[PDB]
Amino acid sequence: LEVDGITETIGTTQSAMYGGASAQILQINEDIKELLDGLRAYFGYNMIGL
Amino acid sequence: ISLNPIQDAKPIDDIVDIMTYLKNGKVLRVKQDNQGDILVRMSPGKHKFTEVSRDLDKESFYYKRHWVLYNVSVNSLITFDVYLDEEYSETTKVKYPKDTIVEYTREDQEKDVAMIKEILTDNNGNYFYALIGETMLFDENKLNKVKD
Amino acid sequence: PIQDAKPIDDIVDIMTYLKNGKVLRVKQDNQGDILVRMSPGKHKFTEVSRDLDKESFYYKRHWVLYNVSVNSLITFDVYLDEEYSETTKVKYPKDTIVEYTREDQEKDVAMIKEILTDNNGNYFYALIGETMLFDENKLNKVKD
Amino acid sequence: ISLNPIQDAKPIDDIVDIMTYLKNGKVLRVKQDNQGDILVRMSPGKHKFTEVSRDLDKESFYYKRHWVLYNVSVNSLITFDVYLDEEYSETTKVKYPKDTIVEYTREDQEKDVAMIKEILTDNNGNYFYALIGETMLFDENKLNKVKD
Amino acid sequence: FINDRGIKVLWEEAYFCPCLNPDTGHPRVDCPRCHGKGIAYLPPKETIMAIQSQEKGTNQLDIGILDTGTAIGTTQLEKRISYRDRFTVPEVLMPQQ
Ligand SMILES: [Zn+2]
Repeated sequence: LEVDGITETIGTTQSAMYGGASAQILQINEDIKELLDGLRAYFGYNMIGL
Repeated sequence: ISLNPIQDAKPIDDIVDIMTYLKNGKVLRVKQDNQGDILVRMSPGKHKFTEVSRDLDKESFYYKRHWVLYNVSVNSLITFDVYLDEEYSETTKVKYPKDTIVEYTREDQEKDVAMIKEILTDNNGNYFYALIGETMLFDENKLNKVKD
Repeated sequence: PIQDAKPIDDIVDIMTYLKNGKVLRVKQDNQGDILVRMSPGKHKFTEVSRDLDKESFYYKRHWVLYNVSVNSLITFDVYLDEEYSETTKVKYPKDTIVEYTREDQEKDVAMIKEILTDNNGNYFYALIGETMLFDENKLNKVKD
Repeated sequence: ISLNPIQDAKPIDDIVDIMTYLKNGKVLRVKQDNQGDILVRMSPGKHKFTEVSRDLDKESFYYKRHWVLYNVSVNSLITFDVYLDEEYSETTKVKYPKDTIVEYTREDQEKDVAMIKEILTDNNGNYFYALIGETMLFDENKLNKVKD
Repeated sequence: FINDRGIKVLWEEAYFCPCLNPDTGHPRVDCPRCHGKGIAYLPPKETIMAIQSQEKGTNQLDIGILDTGTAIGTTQLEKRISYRDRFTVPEVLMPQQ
């Protein structure tokens, strides 16, 4: 904005290709991938005979 | 084969009753000509003061109305028509409300003026109007409102 | 006893008196006393006047509009103007904090709520949270 | 079933005692109205001067307090309430401290005014208040502080 | 934006006092409405406003020293201001001797 010589300016994380919270979402996914895969080893793979 | 009559929201005209409802804690709804339509409430508990909110809807379990302190003015209440929240609602936004004077076309091809005295809607949403001096009910498309 | 003060409790009564058109008197904290009024005529709106003294041949009250808030009315003390007495000549007014010694000669703080007098002007005070009377000498003003 | 009484930090009122503690080398803690809360110390060793620090915490093995020279003013000590570090702490930030006068609700539905004379907390952290003219102890939510 | 940048201020409108002498067209020296100034004022209204270039211009004269300050203000929407209206900023203090 510009009013009588006063101007207020802002640039944000929102972008045409990424959302505002996409950065945190990306980090969250990164944490989950390590966490989820590590938790899978606690249970192991399934198996059925045939 | 129609829905029962639907009542219009009565604006409260006298200040004394409005304050009386407010003292009891019943919510008011005020329309400001310039800015917005707002709710007014006197604070619960012993810490008494006036509160204002803009969360214009019934207090659903998933819709929590939020309140903030404001110094409401007496003149604001007087000049602006005010309603009780329990009546003012989307349930009826009739084009011509009750007590409205309209010009309606008669069988003799003469346009007479009459007041709406009763309102009800069919299952399809068309509003049926009862008019002074007439027995049957009238339809919205047939009517004309003369302003000024 | 003296009846110099007749505070209004319910705002509904205040509005009712305002509808009747009688002038009010509203106290303020560390600020000048004010009078309030409902305007006559077609348009009804609140008016205020900083003039306290009685209407007279040499003194006329000056009224102007204002957007008064109910919050001041509901909280601050309110009176009918004509019924108000300017002062009650006592050492410690009501709602004034004093230090007093209880019945067991232990000292406690209290605020005053009473107006009693003989026909000579001797005054007595009853403290909030207390029953019996206390004299002008017994009580001691609590400094801010 | 409660914790023993917790003492309030006593502001030091007289200049003479404050200097006496300072000469011994005991640390002071001063609150500045404008800028900050600071510690004050007279330098160890023979090279004597006043020192100021902003490392507001107990001298833990992993928290080394750092000092810098400053020309502390007499008037600063007088006007600003000062404490001894050994008392002023997070151990008690009670809402109503000792010697505070409060308005409390009595059994007879009368609000009387009384001073807090003793303070202790239950294991859950709720502060119990002893009041003049009353035997039992009172809870924070019940109380009201009247200011001015 | 105006509320964000502005400073809280009291606003009172101006109107010519009735005390003006009808013949000389000039006012009484002392009346409650105006204390010698030829213009009265209305009850205060609260508002947020922006101000720039606050200047204390001082003139040293035969009559003495005198202050002629100048400043530029930016207001809110829907507010109509009048000539010789009056603003006062309680928060800001000015030194004098
Ligand atoms: Zn004048």
